[PDB]
Amino acid sequence: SMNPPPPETSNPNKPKRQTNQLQYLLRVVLKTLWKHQFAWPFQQPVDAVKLNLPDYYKIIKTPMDMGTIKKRLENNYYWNAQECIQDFNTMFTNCYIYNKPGDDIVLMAEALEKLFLQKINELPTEE
Ligand SMILES: Cc1cc(Nc2ccccc2C)n2cnnc2n1
Repeated sequence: SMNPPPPETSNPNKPKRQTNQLQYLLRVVLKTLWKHQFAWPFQQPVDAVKLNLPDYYKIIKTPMDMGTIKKRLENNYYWNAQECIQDFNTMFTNCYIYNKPGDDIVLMAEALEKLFLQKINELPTEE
């Protein structure tokens, strides 16, 4: 029923890159999803105490959220775009696994994921 420590967002010994694909993931992908009217439940780690979800972290072992992704992008945490893309997909998948079809939170994730898929379809060529 307790919250775990958050996912890692800083590690000075992890090698980093600044690339046009990662720039796109922040400037287009993250920004598009973040400003959406369904973003709010996804803008920070799931607070299982606040939301009375005592079994959430019993079930979900790789938590992920856009707050974490935002910090990772803004802090240059990643080596490549696929790392970041995986974080988004983990976020959506966690939601789908924990909840039931047609749940409000699932419909919200589905709408964000539709936008996500469109932007990723348009992922720029590597410079
Ligand atoms: C990503 C996510 C969020 C929530 N609940 C929620 C609702 C409103 C505001 C904040 C939060 C964290 N979830 C509830 N069950 N799975 C969930 N997944």
